[PDB]
Amino acid sequence: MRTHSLRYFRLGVSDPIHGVPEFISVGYVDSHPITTYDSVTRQKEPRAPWMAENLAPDHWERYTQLLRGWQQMFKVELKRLQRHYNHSGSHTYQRMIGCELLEDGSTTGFLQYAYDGQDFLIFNKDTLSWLAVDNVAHTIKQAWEANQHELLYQKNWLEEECIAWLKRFLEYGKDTLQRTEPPLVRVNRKETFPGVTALFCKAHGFYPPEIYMTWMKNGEEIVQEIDYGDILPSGDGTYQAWASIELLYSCHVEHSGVHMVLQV
Amino acid sequence: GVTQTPKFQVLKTGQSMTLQCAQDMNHNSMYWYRQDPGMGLRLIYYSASEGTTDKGEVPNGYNVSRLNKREFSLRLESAAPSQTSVYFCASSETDPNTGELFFGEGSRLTVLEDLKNVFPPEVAVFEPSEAEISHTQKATLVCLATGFYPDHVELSWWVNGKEVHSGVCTDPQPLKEQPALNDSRYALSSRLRVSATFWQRCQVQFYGLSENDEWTQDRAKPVTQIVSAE
Amino acid sequence: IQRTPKIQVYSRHPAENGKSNFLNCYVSGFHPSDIEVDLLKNGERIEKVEHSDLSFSKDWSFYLLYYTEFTPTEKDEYACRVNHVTLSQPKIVKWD
Amino acid sequence: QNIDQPTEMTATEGAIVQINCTYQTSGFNGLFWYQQHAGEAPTFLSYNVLDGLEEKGRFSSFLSRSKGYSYLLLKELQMKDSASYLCASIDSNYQLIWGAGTKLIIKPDIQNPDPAVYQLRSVCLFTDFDSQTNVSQSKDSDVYITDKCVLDMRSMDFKSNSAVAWSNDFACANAFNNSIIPEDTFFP
Ligand SMILES: *[C@H](C)/C=N/c1c(NC[C@H](O)[C@H](O)[C@H](O)CO)[nH]c(=O)[nH]c1=O
Repeated sequence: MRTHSLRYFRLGVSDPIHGVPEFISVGYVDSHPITTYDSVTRQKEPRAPWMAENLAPDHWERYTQLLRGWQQMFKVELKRLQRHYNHSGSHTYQRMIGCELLEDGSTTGFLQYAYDGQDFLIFNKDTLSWLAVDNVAHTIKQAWEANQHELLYQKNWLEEECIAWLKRFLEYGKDTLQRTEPPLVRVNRKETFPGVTALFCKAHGFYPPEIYMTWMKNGEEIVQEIDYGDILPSGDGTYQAWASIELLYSCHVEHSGVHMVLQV
Repeated sequence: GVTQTPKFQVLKTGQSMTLQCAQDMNHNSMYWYRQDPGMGLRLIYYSASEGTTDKGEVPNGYNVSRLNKREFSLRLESAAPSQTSVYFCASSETDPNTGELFFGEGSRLTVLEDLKNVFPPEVAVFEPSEAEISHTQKATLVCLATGFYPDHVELSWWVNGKEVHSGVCTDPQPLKEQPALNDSRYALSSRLRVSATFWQRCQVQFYGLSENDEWTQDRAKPVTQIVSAE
Repeated sequence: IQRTPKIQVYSRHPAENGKSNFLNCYVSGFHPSDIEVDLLKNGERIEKVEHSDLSFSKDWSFYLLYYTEFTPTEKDEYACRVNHVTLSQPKIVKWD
Repeated sequence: QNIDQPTEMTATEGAIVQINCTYQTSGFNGLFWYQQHAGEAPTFLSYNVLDGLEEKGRFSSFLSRSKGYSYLLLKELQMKDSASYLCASIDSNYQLIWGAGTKLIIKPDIQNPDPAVYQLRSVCLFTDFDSQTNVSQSKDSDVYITDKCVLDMRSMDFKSNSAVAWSNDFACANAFNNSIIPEDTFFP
């Protein structure tokens, strides 16, 4: 297998703008949304068909109750953060928990929090400590660190339970997450500004999104400014990317263990 | 911490019933359990945070209401003899709980077809044998609370207006006076041992009927009472 | 610290006038979550616009994908109108 | 799925007892141990999620996540340790699955046994026997026999075992005939 990941996000907004829910919590297996919950629906629903098919009502039933409580803790934890910072108006609270099951069988785990879209607390599962960015984060840190049971549980979840779910979902969504759709690469040459010749290496219709693209001169890497295009969703479950140079040259693409070379 | 009422209750099949639970600790999660002999606690209903409740393992015959952050009341709409159990109300800071789960004192609820077999106990005290006093130089008093139904009793030993515990032994379970019978009445023994020179009151608290319980029998209404022997 | 949305307007397949395609508008890198997105045809809002749910980035920002089925023509000018707390006036981004 | 622990365990006061608990669950988010005295509310003893042994005085909790098992170790046993011990595991859906409980029975160390059957005042008392002997129930439904009970006379630092037999034919000599009593049992 390639590198796969599980993640759950939480967003808490104080004093929202009529339409914006007070709380939203979304799960992903890689680039794919898998679960959704919000303060409006007050329910955990699937965001992938293979999630709906492989999880019984008892799973959605339980986690729905769990999320209502999580929603409540977020409201209180955000209010208290604002009280420390002496902040009025609308402010955001965020959380990200997750794990990666690496190509080589090795695993990683993350749990971090943010206030106003900026790093607030960052959990260290190796030292069982919280990394505080300021003195407000430091007060929450001292408090959180007092409950050794919760820290140990958080380590066990990230290290064991998380990877276990990720492995379940990978199987559930095997046909989607594990497939490989090779890229359609092309090179475009154009006399732009008088003299300047711009070469475009454009790739499309590939899955997974992770692609590597570079330009090389005579065989060696370009000691010139390569402009890179973002890996964007095509909207059909496939992705598109590019890389340009200002000019022999050859475009190099690696995607899903296959190397590609396009000379000019 | 967790205050749950009542400690005991006698119900007739089909009677409504409400068990109260309240917590001082500012906990968000509250739970209703039943403890039956031979099996692990069974969750009836739970409240993960104020503003939500959900079915447990055994929700049939029950409903709950998370009145506020502090109260979580259970309700038996039409009592059934299957509902004869010990109800435990519990609370914890949050759900999921990786901390201490706080339990209420418990509620012994007994459901019957009719109340015509509810009887308080007869309490009798047996003085130590002269043989034991001369052979061990110790004196064992014995107490028997017999013919009671349901098993809603609390035996205490009283030496000179003050309750005692040292030298005391009450059976942890009562014996069934008629083991073959479904509604067997109960018997419970206790022993208080003192020295021969110290020898030279048994109080049973029965939890039975209340004012609201209608009684249409010739014999005396088996209400909550203290039965003694000296 | 408020971050303004990065707007990218592109097609599903390499565009060709007269060939049926999909026009995508990928709004990303913004903070806070309150965004307003519409796909325009010669200035007018397209009603048949399917979009993604508000999605989450590891850097705490958010992203979305708004898309419509379209047939590019020489005559026709497509664009993507976005509004956010960072924007004083909605930003119209023309498709190249 | 299934949490299993022994129904009952018996050990002698002053000794050590290890109560085992195996969890056969779909996922694992922590294991608990609760103490429950006869007719009382359960109380938190420990919570274990990671591997290892944790001492809290005379009580210790151990967990092996690989082996899908944990134990409760009670050292220097006291009569007060006579309770039920409930273990409970958290599955991947965060739901507590409780075990049926282990009734711990502690046998007192009877330094001077003096078995005897005494007649009080329609009641027969079997007293001062060693924790080794066992009291069996009644044959005739007209006769009632209570199991062994342990009383501690804290002042005289003395513990003793007692069984009570009462009836409405019934004599003291015949009272405990359905039980294997010591050969040296005193009959006054
Ligand atoms: C369906 C399983 C949705 N879950 C969900 C979770 N689950 C992950 C984890 O159990 C949770 O974050 C705990 O609090 C970890 O200690 N997390 C989340 O934030 N949102 C969800 O929708």
